[PDB]
Amino acid sequence: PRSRTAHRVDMVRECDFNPTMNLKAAGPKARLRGSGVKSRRRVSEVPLA
Amino acid sequence: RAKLVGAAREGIPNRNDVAKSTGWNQDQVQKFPDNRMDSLISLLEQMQT
Amino acid sequence: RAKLVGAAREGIPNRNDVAKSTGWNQDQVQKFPDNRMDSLISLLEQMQTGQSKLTRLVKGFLILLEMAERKEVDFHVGNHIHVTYAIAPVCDSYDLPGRCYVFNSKPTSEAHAAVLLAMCREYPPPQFASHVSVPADAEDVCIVSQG
Amino acid sequence: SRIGLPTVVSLYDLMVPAFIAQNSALEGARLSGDLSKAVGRVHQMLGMV
Repeated sequence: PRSRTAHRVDMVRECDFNPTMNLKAAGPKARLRGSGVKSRRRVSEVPLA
Repeated sequence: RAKLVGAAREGIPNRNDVAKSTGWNQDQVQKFPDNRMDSLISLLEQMQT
Repeated sequence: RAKLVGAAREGIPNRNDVAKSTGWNQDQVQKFPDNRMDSLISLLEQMQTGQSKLTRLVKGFLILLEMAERKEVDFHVGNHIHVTYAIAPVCDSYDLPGRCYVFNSKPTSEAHAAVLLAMCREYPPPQFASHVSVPADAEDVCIVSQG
Repeated sequence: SRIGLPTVVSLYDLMVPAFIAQNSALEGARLSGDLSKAVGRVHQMLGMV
């Protein structure tokens, strides 16, 4: 098994994408509420959440 | 109720819909400083889930 | 909305249509001096046409990668500010040329009111110009915020 | 002295909210740390062609 040393791989960079529509899903919002108890949204971000 | 949720939330246009749907003081909803608008919209439309 | 435009604009007859359609203060629309009528009619019926902002987002996405791969940048917030949707401030705001309006949905924290603001003026001073020099659109930025 | 994208920021609508939101397809373009530059580096290289 042991022959040569080092080398290895540098993983390539790629973008991310989604299901295409404007409105927010009910599950992801309702389920986000189940963990925390904040009145307004800490971080101050709705879409990125 | 049908007045609150709609299909999806709106930027509260008519304050007469607020008076009948979910509270007292049609006077105290008529006068409401231009500061708690962001709080009230974030309040009312996070009660569905 | 159907209440605002109609087929073509009308000389605003019923003020009850204004209360439901586009703002708060049914009290402050009831009382409104017989002077801002010409301003309000000229305001509301010139909002149907005129909407395009490709270069607005360009300055935001340019500043995105300016502090995305390059590390965090702490900066200040320098702006003028509008208050409401269909009240005296929004009527008084319309006056004067070269005034850009950026609506803040949730102006609770400083983050959103800082990024949209710095995006607008020239190219955020003083953050190393380097590559690009975007033209400053009508300077004197005026954001719309509830808080 | 490029005159690429023309949009003299005429922004009368953001002054007046309560405007019906247009439901359309989303881009969802995620500017990955390294890839975001590379996309532009291909465009300028395509621009030469």
